[PDB]
Parts: sequence; structure tokens; C-alpha cells
Amino acid sequence: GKAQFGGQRFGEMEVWALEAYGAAHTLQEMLTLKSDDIEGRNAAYEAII
Amino acid sequence: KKEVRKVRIALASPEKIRSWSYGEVEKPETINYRTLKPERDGLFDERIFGPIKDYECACGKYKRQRFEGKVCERCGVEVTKSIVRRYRMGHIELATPAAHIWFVKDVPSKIGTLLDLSATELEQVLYFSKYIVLDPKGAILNGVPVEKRQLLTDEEYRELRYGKQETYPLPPGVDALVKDGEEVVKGQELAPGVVSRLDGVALYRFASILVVKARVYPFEDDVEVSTGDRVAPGDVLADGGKVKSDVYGRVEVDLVRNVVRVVESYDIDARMGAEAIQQLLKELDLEALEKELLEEMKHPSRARRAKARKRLEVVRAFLDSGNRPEWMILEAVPVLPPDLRPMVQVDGGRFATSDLNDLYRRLINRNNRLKKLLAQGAPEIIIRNEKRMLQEAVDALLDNGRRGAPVTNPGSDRPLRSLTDILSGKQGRFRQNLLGKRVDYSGRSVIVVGPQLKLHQCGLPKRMALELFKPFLLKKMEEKGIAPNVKAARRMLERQRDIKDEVWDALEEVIHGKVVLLNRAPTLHRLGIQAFQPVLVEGQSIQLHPLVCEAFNADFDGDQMAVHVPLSSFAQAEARIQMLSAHNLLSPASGEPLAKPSRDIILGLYYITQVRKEKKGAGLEFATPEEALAAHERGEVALNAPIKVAGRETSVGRLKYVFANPDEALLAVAHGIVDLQDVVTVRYMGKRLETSPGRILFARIVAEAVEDEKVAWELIQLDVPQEKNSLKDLVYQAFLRLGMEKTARLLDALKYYGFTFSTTSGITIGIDDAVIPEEKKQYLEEADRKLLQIEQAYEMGFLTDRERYDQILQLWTETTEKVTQAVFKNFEENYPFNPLYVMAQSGARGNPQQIRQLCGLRGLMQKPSGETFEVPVRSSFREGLTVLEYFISSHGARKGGADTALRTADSGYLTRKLVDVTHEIVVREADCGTTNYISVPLFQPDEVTRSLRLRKRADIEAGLYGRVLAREVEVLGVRLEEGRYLSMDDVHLLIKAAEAGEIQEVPVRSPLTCQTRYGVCQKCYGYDLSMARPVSIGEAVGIVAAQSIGEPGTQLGLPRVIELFEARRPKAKAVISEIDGVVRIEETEEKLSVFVESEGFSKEYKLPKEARLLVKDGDYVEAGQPLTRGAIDPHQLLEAKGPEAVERYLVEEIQKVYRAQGVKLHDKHIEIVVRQMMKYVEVTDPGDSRLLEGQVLEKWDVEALNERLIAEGKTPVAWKPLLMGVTKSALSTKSWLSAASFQNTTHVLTEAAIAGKKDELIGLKENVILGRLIPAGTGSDFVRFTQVVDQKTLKAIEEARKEAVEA
Amino acid sequence: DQFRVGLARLARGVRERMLMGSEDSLTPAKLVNSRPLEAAIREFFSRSQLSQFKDETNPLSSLRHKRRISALGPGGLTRERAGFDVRDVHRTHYGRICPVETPEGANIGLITSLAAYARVDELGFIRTPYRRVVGGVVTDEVVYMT
DNA sequence: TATCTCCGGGTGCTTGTGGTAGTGCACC
RNA sequence: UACCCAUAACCAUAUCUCCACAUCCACCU
DNA sequence: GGTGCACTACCACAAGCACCCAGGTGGATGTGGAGATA
Ligand SMILES: [Mg+2]
Ligand SMILES: [Zn+2]
Repeated sequence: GKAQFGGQRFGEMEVWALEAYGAAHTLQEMLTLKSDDIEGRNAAYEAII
Repeated sequence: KKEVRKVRIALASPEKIRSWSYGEVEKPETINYRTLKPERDGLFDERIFGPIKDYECACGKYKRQRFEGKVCERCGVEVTKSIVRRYRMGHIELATPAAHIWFVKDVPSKIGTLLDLSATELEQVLYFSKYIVLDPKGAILNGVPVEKRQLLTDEEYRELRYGKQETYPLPPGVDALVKDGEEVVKGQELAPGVVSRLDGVALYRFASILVVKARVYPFEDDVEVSTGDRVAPGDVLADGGKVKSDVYGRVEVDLVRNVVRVVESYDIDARMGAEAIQQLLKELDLEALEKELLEEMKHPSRARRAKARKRLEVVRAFLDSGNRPEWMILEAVPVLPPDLRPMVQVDGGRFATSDLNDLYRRLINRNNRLKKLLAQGAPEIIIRNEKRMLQEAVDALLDNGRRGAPVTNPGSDRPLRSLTDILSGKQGRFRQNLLGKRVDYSGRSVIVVGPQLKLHQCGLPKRMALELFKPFLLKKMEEKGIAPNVKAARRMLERQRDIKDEVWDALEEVIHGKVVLLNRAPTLHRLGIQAFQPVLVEGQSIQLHPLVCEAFNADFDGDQMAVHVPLSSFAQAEARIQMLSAHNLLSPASGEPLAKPSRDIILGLYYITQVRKEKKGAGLEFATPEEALAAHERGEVALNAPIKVAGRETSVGRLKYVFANPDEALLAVAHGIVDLQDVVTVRYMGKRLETSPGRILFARIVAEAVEDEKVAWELIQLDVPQEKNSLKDLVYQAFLRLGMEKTARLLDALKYYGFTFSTTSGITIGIDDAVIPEEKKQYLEEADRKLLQIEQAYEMGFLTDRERYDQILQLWTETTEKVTQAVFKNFEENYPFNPLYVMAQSGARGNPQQIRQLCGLRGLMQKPSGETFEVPVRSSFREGLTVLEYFISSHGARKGGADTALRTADSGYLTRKLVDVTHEIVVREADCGTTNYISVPLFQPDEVTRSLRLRKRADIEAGLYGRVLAREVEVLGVRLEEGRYLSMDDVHLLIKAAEAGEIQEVPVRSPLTCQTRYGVCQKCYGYDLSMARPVSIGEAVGIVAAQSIGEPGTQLGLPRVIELFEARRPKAKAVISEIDGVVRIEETEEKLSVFVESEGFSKEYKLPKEARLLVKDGDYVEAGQPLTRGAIDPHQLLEAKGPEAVERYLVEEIQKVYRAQGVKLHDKHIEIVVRQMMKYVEVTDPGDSRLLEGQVLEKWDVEALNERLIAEGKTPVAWKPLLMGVTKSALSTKSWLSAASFQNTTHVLTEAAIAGKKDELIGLKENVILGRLIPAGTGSDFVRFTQVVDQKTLKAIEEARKEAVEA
Repeated sequence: DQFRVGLARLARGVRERMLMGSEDSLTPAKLVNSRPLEAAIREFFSRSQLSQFKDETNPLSSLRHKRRISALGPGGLTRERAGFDVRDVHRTHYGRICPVETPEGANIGLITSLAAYARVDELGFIRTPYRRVVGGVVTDEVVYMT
């Protein structure tokens, strides 16, 4: 918000469309690696660095 | 290390709660304002939930990494983060039991059904108010027989508890006439003025009288029963066998008169509230109740056995699931970890707190007050009151609103937020963790058109792209020497004053092959997410390729889009291969392309491939005379005949100019000799054509975008203007015959040339372009005259108000169409190149209604009541509307706005219902051994009362295209082998054959008959995709089906779709027949009586005045035939005809409304949702379970297979197929995660907690909830793991294989 | 109305204050305290629904925001959930309520603005001006109808 | 004086309850 | 046991602060 | 042994009640308070 913009809502309709394709890991990364898994996101940031 | 496979939900025992928690909380003291540290044992205590600090303990002696595990010297804290306070849990040991509110207030009262207790009043009144239940002893009589579990008020209870007691003060110093053991009746004069009330014994004191309905017994020997004991008849009281008890009651011995008084109150159970319930649940045994319910169900008729089984299922669930119902009510209440309800300071020391903290504080206060009160003394009424407050506090904590509305401090009338509030609701825990509302590498911005881009690309602002790829940027520029380390690089990028061109070089380096997902906020279908190749641009907006302007519902009136950046290489491959917009050109709802040329490109191509014609004022006869060439060339030299003339056989243009090659023709066009709209003779690859150079250029464009030219020539129609339908067909054919790459290149070339020729062609809208035909003028006059006649027809009284209204409506609606036809006749006759007419003829913009409004008149205008006004609108927007007419049209404008704002909501709800009910269906399968099919008809059974005619081409295409042949068919000398997918060519051939009149029904495979357990097989599903090829195994058909159903709903009638998907009883139900027979119509004036006459019986149906039937007397009638006109209840139809008939009826009825709006939707999706909608059967002949219970058809199939053949015992589990609405099917599912996530978490969770529901992780919603890999898509086992090795290592491993066979 | 609610609160307060009061020479101080009425007025002007932030993007915006008529309000009158029956215009809006000014979105038809020549006379009764027509002459006399 | 402590509207659903006719006990 | 025999103690591993909710006004479907 | 009578199980109707009323984005402003005791 005031400090940083914040992310974008990915809702369910976007989730429904994403799983409507064969996309499987995309949804997994976008639900855990990029959103919620604190250890996961820290490890991902360190690895990509 | 093991993977999660199942999730079990069950009740929690009190010892379970004790095991979970680490310590108990006693103080309702969160945190002092002064001491920012945790206050006490309260809701945020440190040593009860773990340290609040980061890494140090309270003291910090043994903390270091050599010796962190060694117990601390002055302390005892193991090194850990604050995350312990996220997970470590507390508990509260209530001094008094309480019941979970869910099990006592749910619509099926689990407590109220496990015990023979009335839910609405009995359970609460015993559980809150002062009412008493009692098991052991009830044989005491109060004019009422024995009691076993009867509920009696505490007044009459307390009475029967200690006899029948009355006390009367007596004046001291006055010896009343009643002695110590005197029996007294009503009316007996106890004193000069005292009278008793009832038959009993009066006890005398010096100074009191005690009237007890008890029995006195004198005795003169030792006592056998002392004071206090309660006795049964025949038991020795005193003096041995001389005195024995006569009734139930308590014994009191008074040696002053040496007498035993026996009251009539025996020792009986006395209990209130939760403890009582606990006692009941403690003394209840499940097996005996199960057997008793079995006998009470098997013998009697259906009504009682209904509730018998309704409670027997609950009892069986308890017995078979483990957890016993004793801990169904809770003794120790768990306490959530502090970080899940943190008190966070806002500003100025004030702390914002979650209401959970307040609820726990109130509960702690009530519990401590109870403990103190019970410790000190027991004023009974006060004790009961404080028990009630404690109970209400616990109930409020579990959830608020079910009993009153406990609220925050008065002055803020916001009801508190409880656990159930957090779970359920439109925005609860489920509806935000199912969603992942927040993602890291995302952005959003306004979108602008990107026409310079190819279809597989999109423009990305350099600043936001730089921000998005920040870790990639850091690594890539660390690969070079721009910065030494990551911190220096981040600080260099942390301010834009330190940017360098080397930085942008690195940014271009990073994204060379990467893709990003562009997203639009209302994601109606699968195409709302599309991958793209980013191209760095200088600017703020996102550049978007215009051709996806319809894939998204994205215009450029200011709407924004979001962008996401996938990270893993595996996800990059997913997006680039199967989400890239170049690979997704055809709808999943039908084979119609979505990458079709849009409005402007269509306009340009229509302009470039149009032929003009003006006039022929000369003798057009030209076929005959060969002198006519020279003579008519002279005529064109003069003004006798125009160049683009309407000659008899040929125009002078074809005679004058002839071109050797298309290049020569276009070169001569460049010199302004001939316009692109002029037909001329051109020698193409092998033939001479009379075509315009514009059409030749169009053909050359198509042939150059592709490689070969013969294919391009054979896949176009160069004899007609390129209207949007022609372009759509062209794109579809090119996709079919060429593939992906060439279709994309063709689209790019078409877009580019359409833009260029639209620009240079110069189509503009001027006010004079909206020409008003003069003929409509006299039409109005005529209509006006007619109206006058109709009006005088009313003034003579020949017509009613309704009759006049209908006549006027008919007249105006006819003259409107007359005027519109006249307008298009004018346009085609006079001004072929009018921008409005040109836009209407092509698919660019506009409709005949809109053009009529612009130039003609918008006659009929709707009233808010839904009807239409009597006076129409004479003027059009070319002219000026009167103030009154504008005010009238405002009605419809507001109606449209509100209808959008509400029907969008309704359609979204419908789509959510669909996607839930269908999310389990994904094609993982072998070809199921289905020796079954569906016969798609080709003829409409009834367009007239009795007539057969071929169905429309659109319906047949939407029913047959992409289906699989059930069995071999040969119709026109062509052998359509069984198992051959039906392409467009096959469907057109079948339609032509049916037109010739050879076959009427096509046997095809369908999901409706698929025998796959969960999902459908590849064959039974079909052939339609974004591609043409048959479906790949492992892609979610259910979700795409639901999205395809729901997407057109926003742009739409709909309540009919609702009442069809949700199996309901239509108000306008049509009377149907259930038995074969003949029709006997009797025209009784009271109510028309139609008799279905059979050999042994006659059914009689009464039809009111409004019951407009559609059958004739004496007609033969079958089961399920609609006798009257109106909607048909699907349930009675299923009862009459059967499953297949109702399925066909549902599919056709749903398709009817979608067609009525012009939407093209395939029937695979409706079939899929219908199959999921009636996958349930209710067993009638019992097997190893109760009868009147409904569950999965597949499970009963498996059980029957096991019972009859696999195991011995020929017990037929005879069922009936049950049809229920979409909602009930979605709710009642084997998995509880989805059902809890869908509609009502409370009831679903309660049901799934009564019996331990081990939720299997099938279906996509559960795997999304837990966050694990989806079973569908790439997660399907058929392709889940696929070993990959190169050829050289293959040769190495295979050499190891051949030498593995030694010697 | 908010003032009189606060005033009634103050009246109950002074009733109690007299109730436990003993002597009589206490008129100004021991009777009336300003906290209730002042707090009520401040709350109405700050946290009410209809006292909303001014839209001063341009003079026209401010004028329209100042002459906007809302159907919802304190809460017991109409709410956002269900109003579909009344969102549509009426035959009487002619000359009193603009049938076009309504804002698109959820608050459609609920929020509107009165016409230019509209005038509330004394009690929320919008009066449209009309010229008196006597026989065949149109008089300059202008009279306001409800 | 400063701080600590009492002060729905609409739909479908379920259930219920009186009604209503099949069938069990008494006049033919 | 004392030569062997008797030994156990001291320091370096990080994504967070607040953003909650309510009310209101707008924008895009 | 069979019909008049009473009865009780079953269906249509009326009332009480829980639950619906789409997705995302930006901005703005509001927050334990009165009495009582020390
Ligand atoms: Mg837009
Ligand atoms: Zn199949």
C-alpha cells in the first residue's frame, strides 16, 4: 500500500483459467512459491540470485 | 518426508485438547500499555506460546551455535523464531462442561437426533434454562406414569425431589390443636382459625406446623433405617420385620415421639445443561441403539422409517468412524496461537486487536467468576444464572449470531467476529486461501494497441519490466562486472538516478526467451490468461496486439491488465508451449476461431475486395456482336457507357484492359489507371478471370503469407466480398490444412494489410451519410391513417383496451420492419459505398436495428413494467428527438444499466456453481468398454403440430462436430468406419445425406454414457479443442466445460437456465402422461378432463381455462409425452420415462435459450455437467446398507459387481436413478474439502466431523487448497513422469544392456 | 434531527442529575453538560453516511456533488442490497429529477440529481416552473407546481 | 488531576397439521 | 592410587515494521 | 356376516427459518467512552 504497491489478486476465475490449460506447476508456484510459502519464497529468491 | 495423501477430520477428545496445548491460561490480561511485553498468563503469554523475541531467550547464556541445544544456564529456551507463537496452542479448563454450538444448532441437530430430544425447544431449554432430564428412576407418580428420559420443569421437579412439602409458621406460646403425628385433610380446623390444604401429616413444634404428604409410623424398638436413607416398599424400616417400607421415599426418624416419617420422593437424577447431556452421552451405547433402529426401520411403513434411518445413519457414522460421542461436547476449550489474533499497536500506544482476543477475554472472565463463585458458596439461582452466562460465552466464542448478537462494547454496534465468521462467508479463510489473493512478481497497467507487434508478442514498459525481473537482472549483471556483489547491484538499482545503458542491455539479455502472462480482471473463460513474449518499450502503457481484443473482452477505453512472471523453467515451458497466444487460435466452446480479424481489419478487407456497379444506359447486348467491342469501346470513349458498366455478358472494363500477371495488374493500379474495386480480365496461374485487382491482391496476400500458392488458391473464394464470415471460414480452413505457424503468419499478414488499406481507403462518418429514405415518409402517413382507423374502431366500442393495445403494437412492429427493409433497399440501390451500409454488410460494426435507429426510426420503446408504449418514436438520431421522446427512451437506458449490474452478478453465481459441480472431471482414462451411445437426431420432431423437418445446420454442427462414431455407418456410398472422429467435412456430408433422405439419427459416443470412474474417456469425450486433433489424455474437461457454459451468460432467459440446471418445479408446469394409451378429451366446462385410457385403467387429468393443451382427441399417447403446453418438471419426467429421456430433454432445453441469443455452444459441455448432475442413485432393495439413502451411481455399480459375481451372495442392490439440482450434487460429494469450500462450511464440516471423512486428493479443488500438484494437466499420471535421455547416453545405456547379457 | 436526538440525550442526563440532586441553586453547572449534544453533532458531521468527502476536481464537479440527491442514507430507509423496483425512473421525474444524471455502477438509479429549474419549496417537494396558459395567450406568469 | 474501572426480500426447504380415505372393530 | 592409571569445559547463521476493519466516492467489465 | 362410524395415516397448504445478492484496482477519512475514585 503506502510503502509498496502490493501484489495483484489472482482470485479464482484466474485460477480456473490457469488450471483449464494443462498448466500444473505454474499454479503450484504461483500459489506457494510466489505467494505464501515463506521458506519457499526465501529459498527461491536466494536460488534465483 | 512422506507425501500427503489423505486429510482426516474428526472430533477432538478432551485429552486431545490437553495434548495439543502447552499450558493453560488464567488471566484475561492481554498486554499492559506500559509494559509492551506480554503481560501475564493471559492470551499472549511468552512461556505458554513461545518467545516473542527473535532469537535470544530471556537471559541468553547458552544460546550460541556451539551450545544452542545445551540447556540454557539461567534459562530453558531452545533457539527458535517467533513462529512457535504462530503454531503453539493454548487451552482453557472449564469447571463446567459445554457443548459445541454446531452440534446443537445445526438444522439436523446431531445431539437432537442421536438422543430422542426435540432440537428447537427441548435441547436448548434443558441446555440453557433450568430444566431437568433424568434416566435412572421415574417410577414416582405425579398423576403421570413412570419416567425414563422425560423432560419436566424444575418447579414440579424440585417439588417431587423432596416430597410434597408445605410449612406454616405458628404463633409462639400457643399450643395448636394439631399434634406431632396428626393426619390432616383439607378443611380440618387446625386451630381457632387455621386450616390446611391437602391430605397429609402435620408436624407440630412448640412454634411451627409442617404439612407433608408423607406417611408416619410409630415404633418402639431399634431403628433399621437411619435418617437420610431413601427406601423402597417391603424394605425393613425399623423394629425389624414389624415395620417395613410401603412406598418409594426417604426416611426421617424422630426419637422425640419415636416415629419414622417416610416421604414419597425416591432418589432420582437431577441435572441441568451440558453436564446432563454428557451423562446421557456417557450412558449411551451405540450398538444396541443401532440394532433397535434396524428393527424399528425394517418392520413399519415408510413414514416412521424415514426418521428411523435419518438417525440410524448418524448412529452408524459414529459407530464406524471411531470417535465416540461422549466428547461430542467439549470440556477444555482450545486457545488459538497469539499470532493468529495479534494485538498490534496502531498509533499513540493504542492497540488494534482481533475480536478473538475479546472473546477469549470474556470467556476467561466468566470461567474465573464461576470458579470463585462455586468455591465460596452456592446460591442456587445465582449459580444457575452464572452457568447460563458461561454457556452463552462459550457459544458466542464458537460463533456469534445463532443466539442473540453479542457485540463489541456498546457504542460500536458491530457484532463480534468469531471462528465460524472467519471460516465461512463470502470472504472467509476458505475464500482467500483457495484464491491466493496476493502474488509477488506481478504488475498492472493501462493497455494500448500494439499494431506493430506480431501475434506472439506484447509490449512491456521498461521500468515495470525492470522491476519485475529484479532478481534475474541482479544475477545477469553479476555475470558481468557492472557491480561486484548483490548488495551493490541492488543499491545501484534502488535509485533510478544510477541507471546505465549497460543495465538495459542486461535487461534485454534476461528476457530473450522468457514469457509473461497477461491477465484481465473478469476472467470469464480460459482465454483470459495468455502468455506473451515481452518486448521492452519506452513508455507507460502496455502494448497489446489488436487481434486478442476479443479473446479478452478488452477494449481500449481505459481498462487495465495485469502481468505475471513465471519463474521455474518448467513453468516457462508450460506457458510458452500451451498458453502462448499463437498456439490458441480456436475457441474451446466451439471450433470458431477467436484470433479472427477484428472490426477495422474486416472493414479494410471488405473495402479492398468489393466490386462496384453504377448504370447501363446503352444497349448492353454484347455476347452476339464482335463489332460491339469497337463500338462500345468508342461508347466508353464518349460518355455512353461507364467503365464499370452492367453490360449483358461483360463490362467494358474486361474488354478494355487485360493483364498478363497479377504483378502487371497491380503495377498498372499503382499508376492510377484502375481502382481496386474495378473488375478486369487477369491471367492467373492457369486461367483467365474477370476479377478486381483488389481480389487478386487479396489472393496474393493469402498466397504469400503461406508458402504454397495452389493451396492458397484452393482455400479461398475470390468471387465475393470478404465479409467476416468468409474471413472466419478462411482462418479455420487454413488452420485445418496448414497448422499453427502458417495460420499465425496468415493472421499477421491479414492484420497488417487490412490496417494499411483501411487507412489509405478513407472511410469516414458524416452526418449526411445517415441518409433518410423519403419512402418511409409516406409509410408513416399510411400507418398514421391505419392508426386513425383503429382509433375510430375503438370509439365505436368494437374493441377492448387490450384488443386496441395489441392491434397498435402489431401495426407498429410491422411498419418498423417495413421501414428497415426499405432503408436497406435504398442503400443497396443508391449508395453501395456508404460507411454505415458498408459497416453493416461486413462484420465491422452495427446491426440493422442500430442503422434503423440512426436513419429510420426507433419505433417501439419499452415501459418499466416490461410492456411497450402505445405511441412510438417517429424521429431518428439523424433528426432531433423531442424532449418527451428522450425522456421515454431513458426508461430503456436505465433498464439496460440495471439489468447489466444485476444479471452479471447472477451469471457469475451460476458459473461458480457449474465450476464446482464439474471440477472433478478430467480425462484420465483408457478407452472405456462402452457398448453404448446416443442417437443425435437430425429432424425437429415438432415445428408444426405434426411435421418433421431437418434441423438447422448450426444445431447439427454443434451436436455432431468432434464426436466419435458409435458404430459404422454408410449413407452415400461412403463407409464411415466405427470410431472415426467427425470433422466438419463429415458433418456436412451427413447433413447433405439427410437432405437426400437416407438417415435421420446418428449414433455417436458421448460423456453421457462413458463408463470411466472419475472423468470421461478420450473416445467418449471427443475431438474439439483449441486444436482440431483428438483430445490429449489428461486435460480438465470439467472446468473448461463450466467456463464455456458460463461465459455467454454475462452477455445475455437466464433464469430459465437457472431453473434447468438447478432441477426445480417450474410454475408453468405442463401436464404429461406416464402410461401408454389413448387420449379421450372431454370438454366439460368446469375443467377440461383428458383421460389416458388403457386396457385396465384410465388416468384423468383436469385442465383449467389457461391450460392450453396441444393434443387432439383419439391420439395415441406414450409415457412422458407433454399433454399440455408449458415447461416440464424433470423429476416427474424421470419417474415416467427414464434417465436418457430426461438427459436429452435437459440438453435440448438448455441449448434452446443459448441458441435464441445467437450464442454458438457445443453440447459436450452441457452433457458433461448433466452427467455430473445425476450421478446419484437411491437404493430400494437393501444390500448391506439402509434403503432410502442416495449416493454415487458408480459406487453402487461396484458394490453390485462385488456382491453378485466377485463375492458369493446374489443380493440385488436395486436402486433408482435420482435427479437433483446442480447445487445438491455439488454439496453432497465424497470429498469434504470442496463441499466445505463451496456453499455452507458449517453444515458440511459438522457432517464430515461426525464421521471421519478421509478426503482423497482427487479433484482439482482439493489439490489447489492444499497447494499440491494438480492431478490434471501436466500432473496426470499418464504424462506425470517421462524419462528423458539423449541418443548418445541412450547408446551407452543400451550398450550396458547388451553387455548385461554376459558372454 | 441529529441535534434533537442529542438534545433528548441531554434531557435524560439532566433528569438524572436532578434526580440525585438535593438543593436547587445549581442551575447552570449541576444540570447541563455539553458532552452528549456536542458528541452527537460531531459524530453526525464526521462519521455519517451522507456527510461525504467533497469532490473538488473542478467547479462543475463540486456543484454537481452539492446538488446530488441520494435515496440511501441513515440505513433504515434504503440500503445497497435490494432496490431494483425503485431504481427505474418514474413518470413524475419529468422536470424534477434528471433521468440521465445517475451514476453507472451499483448506485444506479439510487443516486441522482435534481433538474436545473427544480426547486424544493419548504419540505422536500420539488416544484417545476410552468407558464400559465389562458385561452390562446402564454403569460409571463411563472408558477411552481408539485 | 491522572489513571483505572463499569457502560430483510425472495426461494427453496423443512416441518407440521389438519384433512381424507383405507381398514380395523361393532350393528345388520 | 602416584609413572600408566585421573580428563571435560570456553566463541561465528538474518526478509521484516506497519498495513486491520468500517463507511463513502469513483474507474473497468 | 356385511355397511355406518370413528380413526388414523397421508398430502396440500401455511408458517418459521437459514441462506443467496460477481471479479479486481485506486483514492480518501474514521477508532472504549462516561462515571467514579484517588
Ligand atoms: Mg474497457
Ligand atoms: Zn467412455
